[PDB]
Formats: sequence, C-alpha cells, structure tokens
Amino acid sequence: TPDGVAVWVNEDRCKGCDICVSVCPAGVLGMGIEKERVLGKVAKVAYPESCIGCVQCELHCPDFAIYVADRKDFKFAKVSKEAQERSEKVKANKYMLLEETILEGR
Amino acid sequence: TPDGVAVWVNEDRCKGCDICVSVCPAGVLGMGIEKERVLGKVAKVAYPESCIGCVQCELHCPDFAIYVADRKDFKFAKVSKEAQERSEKVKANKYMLLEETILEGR
Amino acid sequence: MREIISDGNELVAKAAIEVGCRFFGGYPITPSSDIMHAMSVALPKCGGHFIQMEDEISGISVSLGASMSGTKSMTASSGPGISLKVEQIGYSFMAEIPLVIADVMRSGPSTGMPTRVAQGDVNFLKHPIHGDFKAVALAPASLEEAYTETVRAFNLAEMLMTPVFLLMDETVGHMYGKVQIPDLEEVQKMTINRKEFVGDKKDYKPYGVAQDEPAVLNPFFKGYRYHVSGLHHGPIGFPTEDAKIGGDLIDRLFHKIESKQDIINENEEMDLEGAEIVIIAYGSVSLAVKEALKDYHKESKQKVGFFRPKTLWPSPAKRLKEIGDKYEKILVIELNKGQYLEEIERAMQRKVHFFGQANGRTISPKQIIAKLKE
Amino acid sequence: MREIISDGNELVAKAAIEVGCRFFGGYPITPSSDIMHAMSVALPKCGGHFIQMEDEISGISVSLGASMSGTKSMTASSGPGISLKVEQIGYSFMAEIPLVIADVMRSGPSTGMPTRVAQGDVNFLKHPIHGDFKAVALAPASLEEAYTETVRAFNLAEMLMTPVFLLMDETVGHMYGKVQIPDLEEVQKMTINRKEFVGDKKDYKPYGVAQDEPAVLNPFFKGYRYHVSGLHHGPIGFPTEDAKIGGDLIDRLFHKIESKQDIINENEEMDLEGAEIVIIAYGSVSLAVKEALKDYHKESKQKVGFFRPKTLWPSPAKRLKEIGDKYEKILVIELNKGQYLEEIERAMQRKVHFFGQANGRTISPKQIIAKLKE
Amino acid sequence: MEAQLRFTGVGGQGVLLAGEILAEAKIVSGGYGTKTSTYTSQVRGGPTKVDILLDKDEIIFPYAKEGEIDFMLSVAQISYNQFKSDIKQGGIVVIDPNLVTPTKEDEEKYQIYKIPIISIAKDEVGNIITQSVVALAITVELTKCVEENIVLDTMLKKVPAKVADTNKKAFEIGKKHALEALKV
Amino acid sequence: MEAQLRFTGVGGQGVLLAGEILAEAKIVSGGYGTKTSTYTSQVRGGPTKVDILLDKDEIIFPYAKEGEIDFMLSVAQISYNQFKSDIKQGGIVVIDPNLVTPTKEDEEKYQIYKIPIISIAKDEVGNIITQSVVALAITVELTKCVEENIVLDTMLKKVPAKVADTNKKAFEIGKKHALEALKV
Amino acid sequence: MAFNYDEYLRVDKIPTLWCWGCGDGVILKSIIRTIDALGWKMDDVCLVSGIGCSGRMSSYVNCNTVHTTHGRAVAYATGIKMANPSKHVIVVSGDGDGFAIGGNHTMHACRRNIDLNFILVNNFIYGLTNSQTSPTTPNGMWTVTAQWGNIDNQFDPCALTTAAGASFVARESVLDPQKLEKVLKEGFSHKGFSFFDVHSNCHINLGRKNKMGEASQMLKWMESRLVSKRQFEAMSPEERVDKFPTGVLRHDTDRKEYCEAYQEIIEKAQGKQ
Amino acid sequence: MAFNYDEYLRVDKIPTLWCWGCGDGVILKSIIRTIDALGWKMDDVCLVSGIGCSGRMSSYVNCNTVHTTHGRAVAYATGIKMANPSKHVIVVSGDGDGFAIGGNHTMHACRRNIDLNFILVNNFIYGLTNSQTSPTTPNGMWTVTAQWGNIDNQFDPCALTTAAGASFVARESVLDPQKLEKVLKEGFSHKGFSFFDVHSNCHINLGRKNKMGEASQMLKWMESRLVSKRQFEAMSPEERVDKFPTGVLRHDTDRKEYCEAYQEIIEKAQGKQ
Ligand SMILES: Cc1ncc(C[n+]2csc(CCOP(=O)(O)OP(=O)(O)O)c2C)c(N)n1
Ligand SMILES: Cc1ncc(C[n+]2csc(CCOP(=O)(O)OP(=O)(O)O)c2C)c(N)n1
Ligand code: SF4
Ligand code: SF4
Ligand code: SF4
Ligand code: SF4
Ligand code: SF4
Ligand code: SF4
Ligand SMILES: [Mg+2]
Repeated sequence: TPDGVAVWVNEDRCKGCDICVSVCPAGVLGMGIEKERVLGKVAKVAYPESCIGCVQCELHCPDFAIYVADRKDFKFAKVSKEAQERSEKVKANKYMLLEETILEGR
Repeated sequence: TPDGVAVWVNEDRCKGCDICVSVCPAGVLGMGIEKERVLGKVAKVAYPESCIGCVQCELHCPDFAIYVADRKDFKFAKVSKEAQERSEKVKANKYMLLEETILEGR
Repeated sequence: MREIISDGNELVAKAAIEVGCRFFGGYPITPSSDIMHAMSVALPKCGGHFIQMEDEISGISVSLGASMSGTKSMTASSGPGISLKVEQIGYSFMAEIPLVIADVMRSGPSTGMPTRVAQGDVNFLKHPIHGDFKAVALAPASLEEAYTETVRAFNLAEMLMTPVFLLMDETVGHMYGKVQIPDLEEVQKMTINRKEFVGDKKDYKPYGVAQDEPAVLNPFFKGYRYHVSGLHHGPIGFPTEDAKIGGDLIDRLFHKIESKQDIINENEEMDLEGAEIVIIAYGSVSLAVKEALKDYHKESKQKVGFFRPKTLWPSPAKRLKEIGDKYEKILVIELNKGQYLEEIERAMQRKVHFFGQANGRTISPKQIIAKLKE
Repeated sequence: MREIISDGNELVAKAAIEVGCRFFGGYPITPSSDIMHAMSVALPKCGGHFIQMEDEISGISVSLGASMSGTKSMTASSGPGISLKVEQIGYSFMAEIPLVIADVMRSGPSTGMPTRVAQGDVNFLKHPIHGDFKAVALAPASLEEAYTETVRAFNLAEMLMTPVFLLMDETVGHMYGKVQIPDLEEVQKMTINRKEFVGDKKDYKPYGVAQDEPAVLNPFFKGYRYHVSGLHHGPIGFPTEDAKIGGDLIDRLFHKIESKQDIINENEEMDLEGAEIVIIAYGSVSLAVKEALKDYHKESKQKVGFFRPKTLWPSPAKRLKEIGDKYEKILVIELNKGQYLEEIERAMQRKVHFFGQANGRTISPKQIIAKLKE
Repeated sequence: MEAQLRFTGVGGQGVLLAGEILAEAKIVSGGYGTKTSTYTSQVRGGPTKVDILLDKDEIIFPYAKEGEIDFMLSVAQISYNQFKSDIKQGGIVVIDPNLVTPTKEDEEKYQIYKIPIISIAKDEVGNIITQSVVALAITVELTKCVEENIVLDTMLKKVPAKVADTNKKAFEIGKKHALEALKV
Repeated sequence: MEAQLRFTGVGGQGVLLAGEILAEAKIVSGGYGTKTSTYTSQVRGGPTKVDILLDKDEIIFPYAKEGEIDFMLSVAQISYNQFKSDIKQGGIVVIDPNLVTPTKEDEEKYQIYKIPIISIAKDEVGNIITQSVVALAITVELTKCVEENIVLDTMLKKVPAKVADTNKKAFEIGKKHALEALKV
Repeated sequence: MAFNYDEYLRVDKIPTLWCWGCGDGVILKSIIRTIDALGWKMDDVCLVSGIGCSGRMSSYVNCNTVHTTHGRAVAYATGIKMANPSKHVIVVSGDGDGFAIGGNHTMHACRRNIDLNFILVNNFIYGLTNSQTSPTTPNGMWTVTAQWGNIDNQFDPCALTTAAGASFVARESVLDPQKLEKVLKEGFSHKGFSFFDVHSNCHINLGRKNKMGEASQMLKWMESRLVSKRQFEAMSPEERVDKFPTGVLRHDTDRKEYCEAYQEIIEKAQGKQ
Repeated sequence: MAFNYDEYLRVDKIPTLWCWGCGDGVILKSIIRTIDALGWKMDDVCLVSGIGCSGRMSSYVNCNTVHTTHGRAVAYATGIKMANPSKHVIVVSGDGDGFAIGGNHTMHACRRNIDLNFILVNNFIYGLTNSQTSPTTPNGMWTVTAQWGNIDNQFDPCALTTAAGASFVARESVLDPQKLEKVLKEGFSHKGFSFFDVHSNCHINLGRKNKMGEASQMLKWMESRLVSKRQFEAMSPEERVDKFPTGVLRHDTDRKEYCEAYQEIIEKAQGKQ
C-alpha cells in the first residue's frame, strides 16, 4: 500500500478484461493502448482523487492486479454528479479512456 | 369356460398366496388343506351359485390360477347380506373355509 | 481412384459414412473429439442419427441398442473413456452384437499428459473384459490406411458379429496431407452386410449355428421374435446353466474367430530377403522406421529388413516363429515399456532386443540409426 | 493358535478387521456380498465406518478418499463390479494410495452364470487399466489361507503404497469348515503401517524419494499440506509434463515393485525332487491336485511334482525358467481357456501341456488322474 | 473317509439347515466336516441341495464325488429328480410320501424309507419351523456318525432360547419315528 | 528437402492459422507438405507452435528434426524462449519489436529480421484478424518456395468472400512491407 | 386382456417363477390388458428390461425381448427407439435399477424427453440379492446392510422425475389393478417420456423381518400408506407424513418430443441445405 | 480475506491461468474471504475438486488440496469427511462435472445429507473441451456438436437438489461478490449438505459463436436473466420464463446429519450393547 495513493494496479498481471472499468461509479480508470504486451490494452488509473470506498473493483478483478487503500489510513472523497457523468461518458466509449483525459497524463 | 360354472380354479397353477380369497365380497372362496403340495393349502370355490360379477379376484391372482365366467354367456347372482356376513366370518378365519362349510364339502 | 487433401480423423469419418454407418453415439473427450465433430455433421447428410449422451457407458449402450435391431453403428473414445466401456464390450461379445470402437491413444495412465502420444492401450485391449475374450484389433499406420483399415474393420465386424477395435493414434489422427483412396463403386461393392434368415418358417434358431460360424440375428419388428441377453443362452436365447451348452457357447465364440485367421490379419514385409537385422514394429512408429531404412541404406555393410503387422490381435504367431527362426538379429521398437514385446517373445520362443520410450515424445529416427549401431 | 469354524468370506472379513481396517464401501453383488454383510456388523464394533454407495465407482472412490487421509480401508466386489472400478484403480496406482480390493471370481464373461465358479479374471487383472501398469495380485487357495493371505495383502499394500488385489474364489468363499489361524499377538506384532515424516518444516517432498522406494504420505489435517493428483507430478505433487520427470516417474513406479521381488511373491513346491512331471497350477484348483497326488501313489513308477505360485503377479519367472529347464514334462491345469498359460509359456521359452475347462464346474480330480495317464 | 450326506429340498423349506449342525457336531467330537451348498437364482420354490463330507482326517477336496454319495434326504420331487443319480448302489434314501414318489428302479436299487417329515413337524410337534430339528433327528438315528449328546448340545447352543425346550422335544419325536421305520 | 518452417505464438492470436495455407498451396502446386501443431492444455495465453515440412517427394515423418528448421517466425517471447534451439546456424528468423526482445547471441547466430506484423495488421488495414494473411504475405518472399498466384488462389478458396476483398488488400500491404525489410 | 392371457404370453415359460405371491404377476396382467386394449400388435412391441427381480418380466411376454445389464436398460431402449422411431417400446425396471445405479440415465432420459414407457416396480429393497437397502426404503426398517435400522433418507421418484422434466408422471399400485390398467392405458397413448411408479410388495425379503411376512399384511400396510390424490391434497402439512398420492400426477400436454425435433434438424440441416 | 490475498495462497502459482478474464478468480476470492470471516484455521480445511476447467482452483490455495477424476469429486469428499468427521471439507466442480456425468453422486449425497459444501461453477457449456453441449445450455444456441441449435432441455440444479432432499439450497453469481460472500458465510456454518449454484461466464467458447464475444455482453446478459427471489415470486407464470431466483432458497432447520446418526448407530450397536 503506497502512501498518498488510493487505488493502484499491477501492470505485470492485468490483462484487459474490461471488467474493473465497467463497475466504477466515478469512472476513474481507463484502458490505454500498450503495444509492449500481448493483449495491447492495460488499465490505467486516471482520477485517483475521486476514489470512493466502493471496493467493487477489487471485488471484480479475477486476476489479482488492482488494489485499493484501506479506510483507516486513507481518506476517500465524496460522491458528486460530475463523477457519475464522467463514468457514464467513459463507459459509453467502449471502456477506452477518452482523449482529453491525456491532457495531464491522467 | 365350462357350462354353468361361474368361477373355477386351476389347482396346478395355484400356490396359496391368500390374495384371491381376501378380495371376495360374496364369501365364495376358501382355502383347503392339501398335504400333496408344497405350501399345503389350495384355493377352492365353495358357493359358486352366490358368485357376483366382481372379477376383482381374477384381477388379483398373480399366478393365473382362477378364472371367472363371462357376462355375455352367464347370468350372475345378486347381492345379499348373508354373503357379506359369510365373507366377514371367513376373513376372520385366516382366509380359510370355516368348519360349517364341511357340511357337504362345498 | 480419387485424391483428396485431408487429415486422419476426417478420413476415418468419411470411410465410416461410405461403408454405411448410420448411428453414432459417445461422450466427447480430447483428442478423439475430432471424429465426433466430423460425424455430427456427416451423419444428418445421409439421414443418420447422431446422439451425444452424458457419459461413455450410455454412449456405447445406445450404439449397442441401435445395432441390435439391424443398423450399422460405431463409437469412438480415447484413453480413460475406453476404460468406462469395458463393461458393455463384453456384453457385445456375448450377445454377438456387431460394433466398431475407435480408440485414439494418448499418454496413459490416467490423465497424466492429455496432449501427448503413447501406445499403452495394446496389452489393455488384448483382454479388457472379465472372463474369457478373443480380441480383434486393427492398427492404421498411414494417412492412406485410415480409410481402408476403417472399411476392413467394419467388414470384419459385420462378418464375425463381434466388437472390433480401431487403434488409431494421435500422430496419425492429427497429421494433414494428401491422400489417395479407392473409388466409390469398388468401395460400395466390397461392402459386406450381416446375413439374415429370410426363410418361410419363423427363425426358431437365431443361436443354433454351426461350431465355427457366428449367429444370425434378424432385425426387430419383422415377425421373428427372439430373446437376447448376456447370460449363457440356448438355441433361441433363453438363459441356461447347462454345462454342455455353456462350454460349447464359449468354444464356438473362440472358434468363430480363430478359424478365419487367413482372412483376418494382414502384415507388410519389406526388404526381408538377405537382411541381417529386422526392425519389427507397428503403428505410427513405422512412420519413423520407414524413413530410417532410407538413410541407413545409403552407406552400410548390411541390409535391414522390416516386418510391420497391420493387425495386432490375434497375433500372427505362425509367421513370427518362422521370421525369428530364419534370422539372428531382432529388434522391437515401441512407444511404451514393452507391452507387445511379451507376445513377440512368447512367439519364436526367444529373446530379442528392445527399444522403448514412455515420456510422451516421438522416436526421432536418428535414435533408430544410433541404436542400430549397437 | 486359535481355531474356529467358519467359511471363506467370514475369514476374510475377520482378517481385515484384525489387521486394522476401519473403513468399507461397495455395492452388493453375488457372490461377494457376505464380506459386506460381515463388515456392516463388525465395523461398528471398533468404531469404524461402513457405507453402501449407489454403485461400484462410488464404492471404490469413497474407499480411496478414506485411505488417502490415513485410514486403513478395503473394498470387495465380484466380476462385473470390478469392471466398473478399473477407472479409479489406475488413479490409485498413480497417486500411490494404498487399497485392498477383494475379487470373488465367478463365471465370466458378462453376467452368464452368476452362481458358478471360474478363474477367468487373471489376465484381466494382469493389466486392467490403460497406459502402463505394474500389477500385484495374490491368490488364496485354502480356508487357512483366506486369513494369512489377507494379512499379507494389507501389509504389502501398506509397504508399497499400491493397490493390491485378492483373487478369492467362489469355492473357497462358500466352503464351510474348521480352520486354524495365528494368535492375536502374532498378528498384531507383524502388522506393518505406512511411513510418516515426523521432521520439522513440512513434508514438501511426498514424492521426492529414491528410485526404488514408494512415496511418504502424511495424514491430512496435521500440518503438512501437499497436493495430490493423477497427472504426472513433480516432487511436491503439482502436475508436470517435462520429458525427464515424466519418464522417470513411471520408471520409479516400476522399480519400486520389481525390486522387492525377493519378498513379494512366494510359492509352494512339493515333491519337486526326482519328479518326472509337474502339475503346476494355482488357486482353488490346487485343492483338487493335492487330493489327486494322494491317490496316484498306488502304482506309479513315475513321480509327480507340484509347484503352486502364491502371488500371481508379478510372476516368478526366475524360478519358472529353471523348473522348465530341469524337467521334461510340464502339465498346466486351469479353469479357463488358458490365459495364465501364456505367461508360463513366455517363461521357460517352451511349449507345455494344458488342461482347461470353462463350463462353470470344478475339476473333479479323477479327471486329473485320467489326464496324467496320457 | 467316513460319511457323505446330501439333503435336498425346495428353496424356502428349511430342511437343509439340519446339515451344518451335524458338521459342527462332528467337528466338536474330534473329526473334520465340510459343507457345500448348491442353490439357484430363484428366491423361493427352486431346488436346493447341501452335501456334507465327514472324515476322521483332513479334508482337502470340498466337493463330493459323484457315484459314491452315501445318505440322501429329500422332501421335494423337483430336486429329487435331479440329485438322485449320484447315489451309490444300495444307499440310504429318506423321503416323505406326501411330496415325493420314487420309481420302481429306485426302490429296487436303494433302501428307500418313507417318513412324513413335514407332517410330523406341523401336526406332531406344533411348529413347522422346527422341521429341520426333526430331520436331523432321523439322520443321527440312521447313520450314527455322531454321538447323540454332542448333537443335542450343539443344536441347543445354536437356537434361540425362547423355544429351546420344545426344540429338544422335537428331537425326541424324530427318534421315535426312526425307530418305527425299522419294520424290516 | 525444401522448407522447414516453425511458426510460434500465443494461443488466441491468430497468426498460426496461416500455417496450413502454405502447405495446401505447395501440395496443389505439385509438391508435398505436412503440418503438425503443438498446443498446450491452456486455452488462451499459452505458447503454441506449428511445424511445416515442404518437399518434392512423399513426406514420411510428420515431425521435424532438431537443428534443421530452416525458417522461424515468432510473435511472442514465451514460445521464442522455448522453441529457438532447433534453428540451423545462420537460419532465417523473423520477430516483431513490440513483443519480442532477442539476445545478442541470437543476433550473432541468426539473420533475424524485425517486422511488427500485429501493428501493421491492426493499424493500417483496420482489422486485426487478418494478421495471419499478413504474416504469410512475408513468408512468400522469405523462403521463396512457391509462386504468389497459387497462394492467392488458395487464399481465395479458403476465406468467406464478405471480407476477402479487403483481405487481399492486406496481403498486398504485407508484400510492400516485405520489400521494405530488405534494407541490404 | 381377458381369460385369454395365452395370446400375449410364452405359455411354455408359464407358470411364473417369482416366489409364490409376489405382486409382479398383477403388473404383468395389467401390462397385457393395457397393450391389448389400445389395439397394439405384438409384432410392433419391444420389451427391454434390466437385470433384477423384476427383469423376469422380459422372459414371458411373446414379443421382441431384451435383457440388458444393471442400470443400462434406458440407454438400450433409447437406442432401439431411435433406430426405429415408429414402434412401441416398454421399459421395466426395479428400484435398485435406474433409480439407484442408473440415476443419471433416468434423469437425462427425463430431461431430453425420449418417447419411452418407463415402468418402475417398487418393492423398497433389493429383492433378488436378499434384502439390501434401496434408495426408497423408509427409515427404521431392518435390512441386511443396516441391522440396527435404516438411517439413509428416502427418494421421491415422482417428484424427482417431475423436477427432471418428465412429461407424464403417475403412480399406482397392485392394490387396485383397474386403476393401474386405466392409468397405463392413458400413459401409453402419450407422446413423451411416461413414468409409472408402481408400488409392489416383497413380503419374503422385506416384510419377513418387519412382522409382515404374509402377503395380506404387507398389502394392507401399503394400503394404509397410500391415499388418493384429492384426499392427500386436502390434508394438513403435518398430516402428510409417509403419505403418497396416487393417480396421474402430471399430464403436461405441450412438449416437443426428441425424435420429433431431430426430424426437423434432419430436414432443415442437410435436406439439400 | 482482504487486500492481503497472498496469506492463503501459494505464491509459486499466481498469476491465474484461465483465459484472461474468466469469472473464476472472483469465486476464489469470495471463498477465501468467507473462510477467513468465520475464523476457520487453514490447517483444518480440505479442498477437493475434479478435472475440468474449474479444477485449477485446487492448485492455488495453500491447504490440503485433492484433484480427483471426472465427476467423482463428491465421492472422494464423502470418503474424506466420514474418515475425519470433525473437519471442514469444500467441494468445487463445474457443470460438466457431477451435475452432468456424476449426477447420481450429487443426488445421493443430497439424499443422505452428508456435511459437504458442494459449489457448482456454472458456465452453461464444456469450457475445456472447446464448447460442447451441456445439460444447462439453453436451447437454440450454437455448440460444436449441435451446429443448428441445441434441442436438449434444461436441468434446474436448485429444483433438482430440492427434490433430492438437500438441507440448504442457495444461488448466487459473480456479478456481485458481496452477496455471494454473505450467502457463503450463512451456508458454511450450517450442519447439512449445502448446495451453492454460482453463475459464471465463458466468453471464449460461448460468446464467440453466439454474438456475445466480449465479457461485458455476457455479463449483462446474465444480469438480465437473473432476478431476486421476491421479485421472481412477484411475477406471472408466463413471465417467469428464463428467470432464476437469487439468494438463499431453502434453509430447512430440523434435519438429522448422516454422521450424527451413524454416531448413534455406533453407540447403540456394539458399545457393550
Ligand atoms: C450380472 C449381475 N450383475 C449384478 C448383480 C447384482 N444384482 C442383480 S439384481 C440385484 C438387486 C437389485 O434389486 P432391484 O432391482 O432394486 O429390485 P428387485 O429385483 O429386488 O425386485 C443385484 C444386487 C447380479 N446378481 N448379477
Ligand atoms: C480425464 C479427462 N476427462 C475429461 C477431459 C475433457 N474435459 C474437460 S472439461 C469436460 C466437460 C466438463 O467440463 P465442465 O465441468 O462441464 O465445464 P468447464 O469449466 O470445463 O468449462 C471434459 C470432457 C479431459 N481432457 N480429460
Ligand atoms: S479487472 Fe483486473 S485484470 Fe481486468 S482490466 Fe481491471 S485490473 Fe486488469
Ligand atoms: S474503489 Fe470505487 S471509486 Fe475507487 S476506482 Fe474502485 S470503483 Fe472507482
Ligand atoms: S367373481 Fe367376485 S364373487 Fe365370484 S369368486 Fe370372484 S370375487 Fe368372489
Ligand atoms: S390368488 Fe390365485 S394363486 Fe393366489 S391362492 Fe388364489 S387362486 Fe391361488
Ligand atoms: S424376492 Fe420379493 S420381489 Fe423377488 S419374487 Fe420374491 S417376493 Fe417378489
Ligand atoms: S474456456 Fe471458458 S470457462 Fe474455461 S477459462 Fe476460458 S472463458 Fe473460462
Ligand atoms: Mg463448465
């Protein structure tokens, strides 16, 4: 559990099953193209600030690759309608992170 | 189908399972001792003139040993309470013919 | 003749269809699922019935039931699945119900390596059932043989009224290439159908045949009413426990197969004149051997022969004894721990050199050349 | 040395209970049902578990599961039931799970004559499973041996960690008489239990043994966690497909059985000095032979010897070869069409006389004397 | 050897049970005895038989030898038809006339006796289940292979106690009838 | 013999599907060809290989020989690290830089080429499934063992037509990239 | 059908062979009468039975008879029917058969709805092998493998088959042969898998050790156990202990037979494509 | 249990190996979390699983793991459990396993009520052997052995287990692991045969040929086909097509354990009589 981060993934295991990004209420993850590996698409966290205590992602990873920091040693943000709008917009793009998200490498 | 015989038993196919006597409303059948056979008892028709078209007995014999006449060629008797009394007092006698029936060997 | 480009399993299915098979049933299992997949599409083309049950016991029982009424049927399995059919095979041996069972070998024992090649089902199929048994087992060893051997197996099963095994191999099944097969007219004309007592009186004697021929069984629902069972039966089929009839039944069951030997087993002998060492082998192993003798013959001070039996059981002991007596150097090559070695050594009353490999890999005919140096 | 009046099945059950078996599971079938009846009443005596399953596959699977965790178990069946267990038996051979399987032989093939006696399950159990398999099988031939042979089978199964068959016979099973058996102290002293790894850390090496010793398996729920399977396994037990390990595992499995040959098989040899003929035989048929040899002393110029093996598999080929080389006339007596005669003929590199009978009856040793006249 | 006996009947009569009691009586007396039973796949009504071999020395072959069997007791015609040819010339045969009728050749060849065992069991004793105790009582009185007291004790310690006494009485009756069969 | 080819990859990719096409084309052209596929019990993500033998006479052994495989094409590291020992010294090896990173010893041993087949198939043509058609599109100029017309006809009579047109385009594209691979 | 039972019987085999009063001859008579009443011709009737105490029924009917191995009768019947999908085939088996060892076969036959006529003779034990414990033996009874009282629970063949997906499920007994014959007549004319659970009696092996050694005592015991469907449906949940409803329990009239759909597969699949 | 999944696992086998995203790791995580929640010590749990596509679960957990043959997992588990009637045993198998070939074993284990923890991983087809037809495969789909539409009907594992006599029947899915873990927690503490029907997804062999090639499409299809128990009970009989209730379905309380009864048999059998 790194200090200062809420949700982080392991790039050496994640395969790109499009399951973890399909359950996030806030839509803070996106499947970016990575041609170094076989499948070619890997999950990258884009908005760690908007992470909610919904452990669902780790509950929906059949690969043991994504982890979320605990409630005791970390503080999670609040629920906002902008988070839901962003989640639905990212979901409606075939689970690929939208281009403008790369405005700061998110 | 002999003449004037409402019901007759084949002595070479009977075994003595007591089922045939136990389902006779008119109290017509009775079991007689026969030391010449393995089970020692054989079914006998005692009062053929009181027979009723209740073919149930032939429906309950498992060894094809008892036969009843046919309605089209034979006229069957009627229902009387004396026959039912005889049937009850026969069932009370371990499905065997009572001693009084030995008045004429019927 | 006709030339096609295909693989072993589709060739086996095609030969089965051409010979006249119209019923198939089994439980799919790797690597023998290809035959089932081909048959499932091939059979509805000609109006046949393909049914898949929950396990192998039902898969062979439905085939036995369909072929009991006068229909051509076959079943296929691989390894462990065959171990689940041995209960019914004996039944088919006792009631004289024809059947053809294809067995695509893999790496035995139990699952182990389910994607390798092995020849461990020889001594197993020599005597798989309890009691007495006379096994008939073929052995395709080439792409061109998966068709003719299948036709011969069907003809033998119909002629002898006994279960017949087809010892296909993973290497032969999965290989791909160009094959040449006989034409339609001759294949159809060579077909042998089971004999039926037409007569005028009723059958009255389905099992009352001579001491050296199989029983005649008319199809069901045709007027002749007889009883079939797995017990020791009499002339009609009713079970009996008499000593004379019980002994005569098994005696006839053995004699009906051991007396037609001249038509049952074929074997290919090459370079047997003047040879010093024989490389007697069977099955897909020959696919390596035939190549090695092509390279060893380029430079050599001796000639090397080859004797490949195309029919494993019953064994051709009469020819094996003469071959062993004639020559001095023998070498048996197999893909197991010497299971067919036992029969070769029992014949010729002699001891021979052995070369085996039971790690799931092939022979790599360079090994044949290395071993021939001794 | 206590003596009791009983029959074969009661003696087998008593020996199994006194050795320390504490689990049973099977399916009822004539004539191997008396063992189940005795066990169902004798197992609650000592706190054991008896359970009758829905078939024979489950009957052997529950026994394998019980004996996998460290409990001495056994199973019993006859004829067709054994034909249903051959799937799991190979698993018990590959995972090295001890088990004792009693088989009361009856008249094969399939159902046939359920109330008769035959010896048709010899070649079947020589190699019952697919793939490679090394068989250990005993053969009781007397009422006094139904106890000691069961004790020896349990000891061998515990020492080698391999399934052991007990080829009991219907004649031996149903004969009723007075027998002598060893005292309880001697039986409890000679009992052999499986090895345990008391050492620290964890087992971690259940299959990491030398090339001539079996595996060391500790009871479940004790701290040592290991994974068991039927696939080709490495030192720990996880499946593997490497050529070296795969080829070494089967070699070790064969060598662990073919190296204890000095203590695995016994045989009884009588009148083998100055004998002109031998009447080599096995099983209940010997009960006739020993009678006939008692009457052929009346005027015979020639002397007849007798060599009866006590463990059918693996065969005593080393002694058989010398017996064949030393003596001129060999006679084989059996209750089938000669399926164990093949092994005797493979040994001795020779052809020998035979006298078989597969009609479901005994030998009536007058026939033995009539055959000895020749 | 000493004795070869054969008890035949119909499956479900219980006469055959009187056999192994004699075997155990001989075993306790200081000898050797063996029993072999031939049955059928039929639960009731089928022919059943038991052969018994009694010897002073070890018994090797369990089965009996055809053409030598000494004593035979039959209470059924179906079995007696099949299991009769094995009797040696001038043997002892016991039958009940109500259920078995022998041919003239059998009467000329054997020493047949007619005792209604089942009728004695049902009408004289009272319980038909004890018929075996009657049949055994005949055998000891005709073959005399085992002493009486050993047989009585072995029979007594092999039956439920609730009927023990009447069982003993049954034995007595059998002996009486056997002594009435020696009119010759 | 003429051609010994080894195509290696990860199960579920599709490159290995272009194996039997070359063998069929060679067989139709008058020669003989044999294909053997080595697959693992793993359905997806497992190393898979295809060995192809092409010659002018009858092929007896369907399996190849170590140290005699003329050509290798790998698009995965797992199978490359395993099945690289059978390549003859100074052989032809093809890989892709996005999925395979070879060692300097293999560079000295071989004449390895670097062509990103998967990227070309997915990005340029638009459909990634056609990658196999691209891969063999290079092999035609790699071993030069068969003319292009026969291969084109075999492709035409082995794919549904609904995409065959664009499939043909992919083939052409591969050819051009092949002509861009021979920088020497 | 009537006094003339010898037309559908092998008179040479008669008399039967069961014990002296086993409730199996009644079922044979009912089968014969039902076969004749529907107008079936004996040349088009095949009777396949498993091995057991009730398998002897396949050695008496004068038709094409098959005696299979233990628990495999349903598979042989399926093969025979699929080979000749225009004739009538009747399966007869016990409780130690396909509801004990062949449970998978019976369940799958119910699932795929093959046009069979399964008839299960229920005697609650393994009669042939001298009174073992059946999957339908009630707890507390004395068997040979449970000498202190059976503890294994009971099956519900009608409920089990209904859950499997059988199209016609009915239960009767040898107590009233007329109702049994009527229900057999109704079930045979159906066009799907028909299951008949017939409660027979085994007084020799089951009732001998349970104080029911006579046929009449066991028959009246089963009479007490059995109630009609309406009365059972009108009882309280606490009143339905060891109570079985008789009559036809399910007669679904909308099911596609397996052969009827495989014919469509043949027609639309490779019928010139 | 939590973010630390490596305490209960073997480090040398991770990562998983199934396809890339098969719904099998979720079941493993749920089992680990539930087994840790109860406070069970791993030195007492035996995990037995058969061959197939879901057997790999036996090769990852760090406990006494058993790999059995096809369809015999329940029998081996029964043997182990009665061998040591004081420890917890969990069985994991697929649809082609003991609900396809070993159906008799599952039905009889339900009948005799032995303390097992049978868990069925349902993916509707044969995942390992390249998409054959399963008894739970809906009709009209594409399989390698039925290229024109499946005709065999559907088994109902929950209904069949209820008919057999199971003491605890519950159904869940991988679409929501929290409720699955809660159901597992409720069912593991029971003292009878517990049946857990879990809906998994196989997009590589089912969805590729049925226009459902992506994991999301298959997951949303399964979500659409699944409704809660109360909601399902609130629908009309016609509307209840292709619907399955979710949650604990039967939790009958007063039943006698098989081992608890054999203990009394042992005590009163020969314990000095
Ligand atoms: C060839 C053969 N296989 C198996 C058996 C075992 N067997 C045959 S019938 C039977 C009892 C089954 O009884 P069930 O079918 O339930 O009804 P029943 O015949 O007692 O009326 C058994 C154990 C046998 N006797 N013969
Ligand atoms: C010994 C053995 N048995 C069976 C198979 C093939 N096989 C694997 S799964 C299966 C059907 C059962 O699979 P199922 O449990 O129904 O679903 P899955 O999770 O595998 O997709 C078969 C026949 C095999 N390769 N080896
Ligand atoms: S669920 Fe896990 S494996 Fe799947 S994409 Fe997300 S992080 Fe990767
Ligand atoms: S924990 Fe919740 S908010 Fe954070 S990434 Fe996962 S689903 Fe989104
Ligand atoms: S027909 Fe009726 S009255 Fe006549 S004997 Fe039969 S049961 Fe009695
Ligand atoms: S029912 Fe038939 S067999 Fe039974 S006693 Fe009456 S007549 Fe005889
Ligand atoms: S044993 Fe039972 S079921 Fe068998 S015939 Fe006798 S009474 Fe009928
Ligand atoms: S084949 Fe199907 S069930 Fe097996 S791992 Fe792949 S997706 Fe999962
Ligand atoms: Mg599955």
